Amino acid sequence: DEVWVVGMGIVMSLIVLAIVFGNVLVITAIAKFERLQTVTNYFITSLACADLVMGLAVVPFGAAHILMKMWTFGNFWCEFWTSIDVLCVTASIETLCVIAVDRYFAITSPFKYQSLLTKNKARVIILMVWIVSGLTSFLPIQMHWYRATHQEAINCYAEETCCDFFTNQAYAIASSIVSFYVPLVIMVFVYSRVFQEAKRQLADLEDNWETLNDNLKVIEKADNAAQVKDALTKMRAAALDAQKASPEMKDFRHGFDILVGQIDDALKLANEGKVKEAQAAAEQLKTTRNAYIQKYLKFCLKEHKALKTLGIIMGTFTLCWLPFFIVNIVHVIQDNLIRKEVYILLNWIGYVNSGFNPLIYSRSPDFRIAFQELL
Ligand SMILES: COc1ccc(CC(C)(C)NC[C@H](O)c2cc(O)cc3c2OCC(=O)N3)cc1
Repeated sequence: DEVWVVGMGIVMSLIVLAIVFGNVLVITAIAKFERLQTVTNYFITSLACADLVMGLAVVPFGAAHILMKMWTFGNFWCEFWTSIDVLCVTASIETLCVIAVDRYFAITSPFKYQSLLTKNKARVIILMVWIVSGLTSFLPIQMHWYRATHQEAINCYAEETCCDFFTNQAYAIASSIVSFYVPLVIMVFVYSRVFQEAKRQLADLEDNWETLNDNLKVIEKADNAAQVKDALTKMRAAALDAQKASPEMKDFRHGFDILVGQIDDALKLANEGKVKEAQAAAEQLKTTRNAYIQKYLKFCLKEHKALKTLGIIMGTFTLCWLPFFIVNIVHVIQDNLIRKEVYILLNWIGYVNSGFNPLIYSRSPDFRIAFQELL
C-alpha cells in the first residue's frame, strides 16, 4: 500500500542525504585543510567524488524508478543514468584498487614514492582511472552493446517509460567480470601483500630493536668492562642500523642522533678500563628506550589503524557489492531464477555502501578531527 511506499521513500531520501553529506564532508576536508593533501588523500578524494556523483545522479533516480514503478525521464536519460551507475561503480572499485597499489608503495619503496609520485602524478592517474571507467561504462551502453535480444527489452528500448536493465550474455559477463572482479582481484591481492609487508616492516624494526633491548639488560649483569664493550659496540651498530632503517620519520631520524651519542658517551667511558659509572651511563639508555619505544608503539598503531581503516573500506565495499555481482553472474548463466526485487535489493545494498566510506574515514583520528572542525 501507500504506507510501504512512504516508508521506503523516507528511508531512501535519508540514504541520499547521508551519502551526499558524507561525501561532501570528505571533499571539503581534503580541499580546505592543509594536512589532508597527501597523494593517498587524492585517491580518497577520487573515491568520495565518485560516491557523491553516484549518489546525486543515481540514488534519487533509482528511488524514483522503483517507487513510481516506471521511468519518467525518457530513454536517453535512462541510458545516461545506467551509464552513470556503471561508471561510478567501476570508478569506485578501480579507485580502491589504485589506493591498494599506492599503499603497496610507501611500504615497499618510499624512496621511489616521494620521488616520482607527486600531486600532479596523482591527478594524472586519477583522471586516467576516471577515463577508463567512463569508457568501459558509457561506450558499451551508449553505443548499445548491452541490448538484449529478448523482445520486452526491445519494447523498453523505445518505450520512453520502461528503464528495465536487460542485458545479453555478453554485457553481463564482459561487464560484471571486468568492472568488479578484475579491480576486486587486483585490490585484494595487492592489499593482502600490503598487510603482509606491513607485518614484516614492523618485524624488521623489532628484530633490530630486539637485540638493543637484550644487550641493554646484560650491561647491568656485568663484572668488568670487557662485556660492556661487546654490548655497546653491537648496540651502536644496532642503533646505526635502526637509524638507517617515510613521513613522520623526521621525529624518528632526529631521535637517533640523541641515541647514538648516548652509546658513544657510554662506550668511551667503557673504553677506559672503568665500567662502574659507565654502568650508570647506560641507565639513561632505558629512558631513551622507554621514550621512543613509546613513539613507535604510537606511530605503528596509527599506521596499523590507518591500514585497517583502508582495509575496512575495501572490505565493506566488497561485502556490499559482491552479492550483487554474484547474483548477476548466476542470473545470466541460467534462465532467471532470481527475482528482480532480490536483484534490486542487492544492487541497492551496493548503492548504500557509498555512505559507509565517510563513517569509516571517521575512524582515523585525523579525518575525525577534520570532520569535527568542519561541523
Ligand atoms: C528494474 O531494472 C533495473 C534497472 C536498473 C538497475 C540498476 C543498474 C543500472 C543495473 N545498476 C548497474 C550496476 O550498478 C552495475 C555496475 C557495474 O559496475 C557493472 C554492471 C552493473 O549492472 C550489471 C552489469 O551487467 N554490469 C537494476 C534493475
